[PDB]
Amino acid sequence: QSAQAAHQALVEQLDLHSIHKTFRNPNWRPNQRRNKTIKAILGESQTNIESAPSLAPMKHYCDVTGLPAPYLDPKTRLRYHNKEIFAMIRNLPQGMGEQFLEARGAHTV
Amino acid sequence: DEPWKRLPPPTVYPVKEARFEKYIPPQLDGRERALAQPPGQVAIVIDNGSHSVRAGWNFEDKPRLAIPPIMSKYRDRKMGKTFSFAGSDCYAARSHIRNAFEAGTGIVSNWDVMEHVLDYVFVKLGMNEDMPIVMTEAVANLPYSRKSMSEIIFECYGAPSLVYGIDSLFSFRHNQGQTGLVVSSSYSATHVIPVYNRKALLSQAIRLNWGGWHMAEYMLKLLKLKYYTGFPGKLNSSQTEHMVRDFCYVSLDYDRELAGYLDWTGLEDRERIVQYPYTEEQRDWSKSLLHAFRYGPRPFDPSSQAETHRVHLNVERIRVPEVLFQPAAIAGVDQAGLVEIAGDILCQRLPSLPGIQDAPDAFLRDVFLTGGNTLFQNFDERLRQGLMALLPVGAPLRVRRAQDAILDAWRGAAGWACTEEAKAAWITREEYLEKGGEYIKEHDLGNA
Amino acid sequence: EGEVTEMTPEEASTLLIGLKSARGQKKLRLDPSIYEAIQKERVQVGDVIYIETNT
Ligand SMILES: Nc1ncnc2c1ncn2[C@@H]1O[C@H](COP(=O)(O)OP(=O)(O)OP(=O)(O)O)[C@@H](O)[C@H]1O
Ligand SMILES: [Mg+2]
Repeated sequence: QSAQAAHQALVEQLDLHSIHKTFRNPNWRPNQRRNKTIKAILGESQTNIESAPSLAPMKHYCDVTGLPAPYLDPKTRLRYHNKEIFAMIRNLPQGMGEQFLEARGAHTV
Repeated sequence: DEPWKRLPPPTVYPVKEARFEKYIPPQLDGRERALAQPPGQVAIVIDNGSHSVRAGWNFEDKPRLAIPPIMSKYRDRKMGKTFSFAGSDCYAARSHIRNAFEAGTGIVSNWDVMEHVLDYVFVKLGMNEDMPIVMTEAVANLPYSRKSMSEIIFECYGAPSLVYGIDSLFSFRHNQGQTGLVVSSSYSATHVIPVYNRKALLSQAIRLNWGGWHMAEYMLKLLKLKYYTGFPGKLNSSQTEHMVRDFCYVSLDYDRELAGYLDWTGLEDRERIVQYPYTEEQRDWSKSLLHAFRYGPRPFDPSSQAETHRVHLNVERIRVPEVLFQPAAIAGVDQAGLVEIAGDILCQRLPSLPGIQDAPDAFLRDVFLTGGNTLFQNFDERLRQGLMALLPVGAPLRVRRAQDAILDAWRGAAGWACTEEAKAAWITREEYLEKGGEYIKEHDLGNA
Repeated sequence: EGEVTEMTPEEASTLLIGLKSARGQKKLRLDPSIYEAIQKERVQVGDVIYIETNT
């Protein structure tokens, strides 16, 4: 199929691997473990330490709709705007309450 | 009555994605003129952006290349051969993509991906056996990451000299920056850096861990929650990034604009509707706040394939930019907001410094906005109003846009690249062999 | 008229009161007796207060 042949032509035209990089030193080879994570790199250092929490009190927003929330649900710990959203919050499927806390970074773990 | 019957048919915008579009042959024209340019006055300029790697020749006004820092490599089972890609050639059709940076972080971490990106950069620049290299660097880049990047440049590519500088600060000097407060919001982070006598006070810089990547991720969560019952389209972070770019804006009065945002009157104008591609073969919805939130003023039926395949952004038009100003309240980032960060610098830190002269007033006369993630509407105006309330009355506060928010850091690095100031800061290969890649020349635009 | 940003004593009794509005801040050196007037009103940091500085 010409479209597939053209697609082959594109990837063959785009591929780097078929190209010899003459500027690349052929003798140099990396340490395979070099791809450390940022947590590991900091741990191996034991300035990229650069902010702190606010002391101003925090505004309250509805976990469902982001509108201002007067209310904090005791049961599910979601903040909610009104009786319509409280009703919906109490009828969420299993685990959806934690899914709303995850957007706030407040999930149970 | 049926007020929605009065409304026009909704205007709807197609989804957009990061996509392949055009090939780029090796630009050997550039190599030829680079050899013609005067001695000691050519360099390769690499803005090492987590959103886009920008590269080109110092003697030119634009990068010749702008490429996502991604690779794709796979063994094709049918052609029997390896394929390798770096950048938009990854179509971003197997999409086995890997990214050079750690997620949401301005620091390079996949060095094999980084080498593939640089190979692509040099091939497209036409390097065919070299010029010295100017590399932009994260504001407090980790020593190990500086070490690793140096090793690749000197030992794999053999380059004669390398210098690292900070994209925020190059942008400032390109815009006649002399003393000021540099406010950068990038893909990876938001920074506020005081700059004095053209020299940055990096000891007084602050990083907010929110940026244009985090906005795309956060917008994705909010959409997957809004339609938690099920959206048929394949929601991904790349689509929401274009939604944040196209539709979000900063509020000038968040908690009063927000409190009325879902009111039915005029929600037809406040909502914006994104269409995913589809195939076709006394108490009701008109009083439901959740209907207005999810579907706007129009009635909804799940029979219409088109209407089932569209998202309504609504409150997320303003809720997403406001994370910069209210990180803990909107997204739970336990960090001070942008106005409180910049205010604490001007109010507390700089007037405490010895020998600083007229702090804050000297800095306050040029608050400067850098980086693509500042390009939201009202971003400057919001920052001005916020700072104005923290400063003695009548203080000469100015907030200023960079002339370009994304290329301008490369343009600054390119102009600086071959100056005597830069060439004093260059590290040669032999200096690298003496000192190792962790050593760096202290200079006004670079890390300590 | 503004939100109280600071209430710092500066005398053995004279305060500095910081006042804030949406348009800027100002600091006022307080006569010891108007300070007591401010103290009989239950003013604290974060309160909004009105002051007639002449009367
Ligand atoms: N017009 C626009 N309005 C809002 N955001 C935009 C606009 N154009 C681009 N952006 C966003 O700005 C970001 C790109 O920023 P930029 O290219 O300056 O970052 P970078 O240099 O890659 O970042 P870093 O220094 O973190 O590596 C992306 O999140 C992109 O979606
Ligand atoms: Mg950048």
